[PDB]
Amino acid sequence: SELLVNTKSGKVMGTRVPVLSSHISAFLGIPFAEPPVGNMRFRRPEPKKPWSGVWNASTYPNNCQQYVDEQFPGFSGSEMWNPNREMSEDCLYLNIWVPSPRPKSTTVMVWIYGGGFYSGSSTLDVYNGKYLAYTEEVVLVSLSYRVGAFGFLALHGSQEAPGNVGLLDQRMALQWVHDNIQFFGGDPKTVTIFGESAGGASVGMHILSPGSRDLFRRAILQSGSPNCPWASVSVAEGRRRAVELGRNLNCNLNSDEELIHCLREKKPQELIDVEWNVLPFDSIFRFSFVPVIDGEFFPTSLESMLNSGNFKKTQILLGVNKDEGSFFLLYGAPGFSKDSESKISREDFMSGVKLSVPHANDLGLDAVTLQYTDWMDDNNGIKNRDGLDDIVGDHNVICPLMHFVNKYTKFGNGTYLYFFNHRASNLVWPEWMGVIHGYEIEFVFGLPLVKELNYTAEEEALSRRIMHYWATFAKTGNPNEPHSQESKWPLFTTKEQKFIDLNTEPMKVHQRLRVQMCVFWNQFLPKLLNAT
Amino acid sequence: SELLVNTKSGKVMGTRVPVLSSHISAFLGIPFAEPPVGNMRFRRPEPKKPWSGVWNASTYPNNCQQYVDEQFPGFSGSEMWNPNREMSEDCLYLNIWVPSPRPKSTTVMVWIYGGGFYSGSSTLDVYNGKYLAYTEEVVLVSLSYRVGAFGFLALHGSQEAPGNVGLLDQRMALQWVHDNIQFFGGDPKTVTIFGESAGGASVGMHILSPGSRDLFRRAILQSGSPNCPWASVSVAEGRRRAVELGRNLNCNLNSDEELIHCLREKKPQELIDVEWNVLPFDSIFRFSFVPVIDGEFFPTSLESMLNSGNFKKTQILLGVNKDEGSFFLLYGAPGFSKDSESKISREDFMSGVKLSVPHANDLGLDAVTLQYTDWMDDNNGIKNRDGLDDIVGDHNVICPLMHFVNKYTKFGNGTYLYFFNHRASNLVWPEWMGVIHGYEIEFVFGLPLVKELNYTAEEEALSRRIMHYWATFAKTGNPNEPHSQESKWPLFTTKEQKFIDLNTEPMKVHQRLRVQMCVFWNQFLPKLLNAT
Ligand SMILES: *[C@@H]1O[C@H](CO)[C@@H](O)[C@H](O)[C@H]1NC(C)=O
Ligand SMILES: *[C@@H]1O[C@H](CO)[C@@H](O)[C@H](O)[C@H]1NC(C)=O
Ligand SMILES: *[C@@H]1O[C@H](CO)[C@@H](O)[C@H](O)[C@H]1NC(C)=O
Ligand SMILES: *[C@@H]1O[C@H](CO)[C@@H](O)[C@H](O)[C@H]1NC(C)=O
Ligand SMILES: CC(=O)SCC[N+](C)(C)C
Ligand SMILES: CC(=O)SCC[N+](C)(C)C
Ligand SMILES: [Cl-]
Ligand SMILES: [Cl-]
Ligand SMILES: [Cl-]
Ligand SMILES: [Cl-]
Ligand SMILES: [Cl-]
Ligand SMILES: [Cl-]
Ligand SMILES: [Cl-]
Ligand SMILES: [Cl-]
Ligand SMILES: [Cl-]
Ligand SMILES: [Cl-]
Ligand SMILES: [Cl-]
Ligand SMILES: [Cl-]
Ligand SMILES: [Cl-]
Ligand SMILES: [Cl-]
Repeated sequence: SELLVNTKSGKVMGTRVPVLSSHISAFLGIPFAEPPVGNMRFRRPEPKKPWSGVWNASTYPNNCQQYVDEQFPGFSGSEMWNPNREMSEDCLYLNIWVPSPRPKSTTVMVWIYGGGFYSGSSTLDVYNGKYLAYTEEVVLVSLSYRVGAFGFLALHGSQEAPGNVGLLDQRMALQWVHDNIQFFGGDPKTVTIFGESAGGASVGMHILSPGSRDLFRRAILQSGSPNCPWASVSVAEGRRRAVELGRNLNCNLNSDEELIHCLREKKPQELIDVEWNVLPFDSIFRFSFVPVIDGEFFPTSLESMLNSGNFKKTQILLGVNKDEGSFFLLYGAPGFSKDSESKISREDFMSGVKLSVPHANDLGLDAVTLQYTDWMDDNNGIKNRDGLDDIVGDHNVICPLMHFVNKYTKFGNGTYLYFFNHRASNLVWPEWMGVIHGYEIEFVFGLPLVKELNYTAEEEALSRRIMHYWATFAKTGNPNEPHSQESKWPLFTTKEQKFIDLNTEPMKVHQRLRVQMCVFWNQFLPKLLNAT
Repeated sequence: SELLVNTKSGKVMGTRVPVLSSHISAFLGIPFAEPPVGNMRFRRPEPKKPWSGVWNASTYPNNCQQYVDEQFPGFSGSEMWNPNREMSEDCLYLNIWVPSPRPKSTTVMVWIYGGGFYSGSSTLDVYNGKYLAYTEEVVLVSLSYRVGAFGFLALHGSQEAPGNVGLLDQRMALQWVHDNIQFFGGDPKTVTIFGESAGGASVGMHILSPGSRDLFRRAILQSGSPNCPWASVSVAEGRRRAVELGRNLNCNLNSDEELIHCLREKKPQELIDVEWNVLPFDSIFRFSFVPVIDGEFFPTSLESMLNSGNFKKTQILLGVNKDEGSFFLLYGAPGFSKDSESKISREDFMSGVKLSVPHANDLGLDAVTLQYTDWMDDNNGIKNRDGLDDIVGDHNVICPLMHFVNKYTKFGNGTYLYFFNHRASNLVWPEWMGVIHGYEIEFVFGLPLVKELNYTAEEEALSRRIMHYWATFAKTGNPNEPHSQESKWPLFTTKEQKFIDLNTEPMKVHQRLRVQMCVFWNQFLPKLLNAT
């Protein structure tokens, strides 16, 4: 049976799924680790004990315990990202979409979901890999990993809650793929990992961590980089937040042992109810439990690893969206609302700047303000709004990514950079938000090819062009079709620094993405803050 | 006799001079102070003892002892500013151009020459007031004052060389005008003082100093402000330079008395030969002997006087030229030459920045560089050149002036601001230098009306329009002709901050002159340098 596969962990039975007037195989909910429940909470993941009989992989698995966005009840724009299955700590499973007939040794792509390390699900409609697997004929895998305190609580020095376990969950799934994907017709030697925001930062982290490098061939990072200011904390900061979390749950704080024991006796939702209370500052685009620079998963500081070339050298494809910051301003910055144009007063602009650069002294805040203020029209509510939007995106996603791309390219084997600036015609979010964080994903997964979703024909063409870039890159390490007719996406070099726009218009090439602002964030501001 | 005038100092005999197919009276070289020679060198000026008989005021007087520009021997562009008479310490005289027939009580305008306080002459061809006196029918006076060590050596606490004497020379001439101008048909109650660069800074200094306020009605400042970074030094810095000057002349430095005695025994040229050796830093647009904030001529700091409104409240008309810095970059910045386009390398740009902001630490220099660098095209030699040009002009003239105008306007009785950006068609200096420092003067004095000078007809029209703005302002405190047909030069207000362009095109109104860059120089950079 085409739907029956025998793996080293045991046999699994898939299900036939329809896709674009055709069909393919799907193996949903395959376990790759033992349930991290009970006393295994906060601990590293243990490999799934092989099973007897046949595992039913016909339906999606539970989602990991996580905070749920209720900011706009019933609104599809926000709820499309929420868990669409039952939540449980028993959530370590993976999904596989296999072309029909089953391949013998084709390209593999593993998706790592984003969500600021505090949320995320592999089962979202926007992550359904059947379209991509079918259209580009690749084996598409989507993994899962613990988020929130469950996956990143960090009490360095301890073995019950070392930190980064959520990252180890990812690695274990990659290990499972490396060991069993052949049985599904996948080529374990041509695996490409890709993800967005926290997932993109994750991809970069596996590129850096020695213990992950051998498990994949190349990588794609979307709107996320390992060096982002929100993607990691020091061991001391991680410890402070863990203790503070315990303080919120009236725990005994005399020892790690006692703290960990107390937290383990709490129900999942109890940890989630107070998770946001441990942030050090009033801020936006900052999440409580994220990876920790432990000296283990990460040997040394991210920057020193990047400077010395201490990382996997291969090919990478990465990029950003035009308005990465709008979402986080809506949810927390004063003056922004979902149903208004959100024109920002000068006062609110100032408040926003402070929320955006929490680690800044007055001089730093002044530098940022001056850098993003048009002094010939400083009371222009639209410029203030758009200016704040740029500040958040530049600081949190674009400039950190540009720093990563420039450092990696010095030792890498090929870089491809993109700038996604197409706002979908069927977007339910307001116009002022522009090309939102995470809204290139629907194009990467081919949702536009689905007529009932109501995208324009041009948007379907873009989706197909993007899916082919991604799949072709995953297969050859070059997004371009050898001996092709269409325009060529040029390599990004240290000298030329070329990139392309990804939109419904004919491809255009540019150079030095957001260079003026990124010199500010990556060189000047840091010097200023350090000197003061 | 129309050429014979009897003043409180004695009788003077003028000369009839031709001007634009007509004639007027001229009284050249009238003394207003005793010769500051011998033991009077460095001392405050003493009023000229009245004389018996008739003083021959038919020819120009000697020029004060000063450094002479020999950077381009035979070049008119530079030599037109050099002394055109014999130099002597006996140089305290004034010149008067009186309409014919002699008026009874008309508007008076007193010109104060510029030249960085280290040079200048009232007898330059470009300062001939016959055209302005004739065309606008005003009594035009041009004074003189000691420059260099002779007029500004400052050993605060001493009475032999207190400092600011060159400014006192100016005041004495203003006093003389206040007492005797009536005899020449001038109205001592409607005197307007005006000057360019150091002369413009001087005008502002008389507006501030209590001892000068009662001697004039209103003021005009061209490309200069009292608060310019080069226009003054502290008493301690003034003292350091005086001592260092003495050290250069192998003087006894045991006491002010001995230092002053030694300097007085030196020949004029001996002081001038080493004058530039006392500057504290390698720099451009910085002059050795300038006014000193002594607590006497200036009661308190310039900034505190401006904030509290401790200054003469009247009407003022002021402005700047488009490329104030080009001249000083040519003479000292590496990479600039008179006969080349002076395209600047990135290295030379960096060196220039350092020469331009001598009081800056590395962080400050980085701030300036970032502020004026186009990172999408940082090796563009023309942008680098023009960028440096802006840095020098913004820092040394424009932003300081904008700071002054905004502070004065809060307490003043009417402000008129202009931006002069017309490059003369017969300019002998290279094109890259643009609208040079001091090149609006020829238009203020009506040289374009002289056919043999070869200006375009449009340039003659501009000159006449500027001369009428200046003269009309001097007369009424408003440059605009009451019930006029031409466009109106609007008042500059704290809120609107309107100004006009002065060029051969039809008047245009703008707002917030160089606001973006001046917020940098006037608010941000100072904070940065103070915090670091
Ligand atoms: C699980 O597998 C069975 C076949 O053994 C199938 O009938 C069922 O639909 C699958 N999922 C469930 C329990 O609904
Ligand atoms: C990638 O590496 C191969 C050798 O392994 C080399 O020949 C090729 O030029 C490299 N390409 C890039 C873009 O560095
Ligand atoms: C000085 O005045 C006399 C008349 O007494 C005149 O002849 C002469 O030209 C004037 N200047 C000189 C000395 O040339
Ligand atoms: C100038 O002062 C007079 C009173 O002395 C006042 O009436 C007039 O409005 C003032 N004008 C300006 C521009 O301040
Ligand atoms: C980007 C986000 O979803 S903000 C997190 C929710 N919070 C504001 C209630 C803490
Ligand atoms: C602006 C200037 O004339 S520079 C002064 C002359 N120096 C360079 C020889 C000291
Ligand atoms: Cl077998
Ligand atoms: Cl086996
Ligand atoms: Cl479908
Ligand atoms: Cl708090
Ligand atoms: Cl960069
Ligand atoms: Cl949507
Ligand atoms: Cl909408
Ligand atoms: Cl008489
Ligand atoms: Cl008398
Ligand atoms: Cl003439
Ligand atoms: Cl030196
Ligand atoms: Cl200003
Ligand atoms: Cl000239
Ligand atoms: Cl020329």
